[PDB]
Amino acid sequence: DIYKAAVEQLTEEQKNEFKAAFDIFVLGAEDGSISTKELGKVMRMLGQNPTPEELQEMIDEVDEDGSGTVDFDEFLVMMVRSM
Amino acid sequence: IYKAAVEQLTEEQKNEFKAAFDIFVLGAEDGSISTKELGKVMRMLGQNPTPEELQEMIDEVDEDGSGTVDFDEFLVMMVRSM
Ligand SMILES: CN1CCN(CCCN2c3ccccc3Sc3ccc(C(F)(F)F)cc32)CC1
Ligand SMILES: CN1CCN(CCCN2c3ccccc3Sc3ccc(C(F)(F)F)cc32)CC1
Ligand SMILES: CN1CCN(CCCN2c3ccccc3Sc3ccc(C(F)(F)F)cc32)CC1
Ligand SMILES: CN1CCN(CCCN2c3ccccc3Sc3ccc(C(F)(F)F)cc32)CC1
Ligand SMILES: [Ca+2]
Ligand SMILES: [Ca+2]
Repeated sequence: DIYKAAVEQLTEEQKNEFKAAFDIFVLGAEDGSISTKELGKVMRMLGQNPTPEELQEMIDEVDEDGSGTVDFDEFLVMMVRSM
Repeated sequence: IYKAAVEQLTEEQKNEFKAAFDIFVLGAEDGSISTKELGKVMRMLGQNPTPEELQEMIDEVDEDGSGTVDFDEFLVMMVRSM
């Protein structure tokens, strides 16, 4: 619940910005959630080269429903975790 | 100030930001991020910054007054956004 705090401190504008980013990363996604596939595309689009294992790691750190995918709520937590 | 946070960054993190930097200037006139490239990157990530806001973002870290972001200033931009 340490990160749950920082997400509640985010303004509606900040959340709307992340939603716009989230919305573009899920294009193609079957269920409308970031899967390792989508995450890998965003990262590579940003010049990174992650492995399947590293991608599953990033997702697992915020996968609170155990879906193996990131939904917008878990995504806001991913951003806040950065720092 | 921020120069301290940049000195803390590992060589691996800098190389990661560098890889991002290199993709953001692909086609840059002077090999640096100008408002054109900065807006391009942000639009791609679903944002819609104004010309005035893009200039502010550059200026906040433009320590040489070129109106563009070189890699050194880019690492500040990454860090400064804390
Ligand atoms: C090998 N291993 C691969 C990944 N890197 C960290 C990448 C962090 N990251 C990042 C950093 C600099 C430039 C581009 C990117 S892409 C990216 C996208 C989302 C996230 C997100 F979701 F977290 F916010 C973090 C990152 C660490 C080492
Ligand atoms: C409090 N506030 C919380 C969020 N952080 C910014 C997180 C953004 N982010 C990130 C996080 C950790 C390490 C590297 C990166 S680069 C990066 C690249 C793309 C995205 C992408 F694609 F998602 F947009 C998000 C991020 C700033 C401070
Ligand atoms: C209207 N005005 C538009 C811009 N927003 C801030 C956007 C911050 N940002 C961001 C946040 C969520 C999703 C995508 C992006 S693109 C982006 C790229 C670089 C930076 C960087 F370099 F700064 F770290 C910050 C951002 C503030 C208000
Ligand atoms: C020390 N460490 C330095 C970097 N910051 C994270 C910067 C990530 N970032 C950012 C910063 C502020 C607000 C929003 C965002 S989203 C975002 C999108 C793209 C990039 C970009 F440019 F890479 F593509 C960088 C960022 C976390 C702490
Ligand atoms: Ca999930
Ligand atoms: Ca400059």
